[PDB]
Amino acid sequence: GIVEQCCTSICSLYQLENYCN
Amino acid sequence: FVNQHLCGSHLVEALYLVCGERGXFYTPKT
Repeated sequence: GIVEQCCTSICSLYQLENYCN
Repeated sequence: FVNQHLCGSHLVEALYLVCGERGXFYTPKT
């Protein structure tokens, strides 16, 4: 999930915006 | 913005800031 994906690898604003949907 | 790894409160605020919306509405769906 999002917490693993963005804490184990980089998340830009262009990646983070997808997870608001 | 600048590229970084993000966790917990830092992560939930960063996705709220790009989205411009809170989520977690009346009768939560996620």
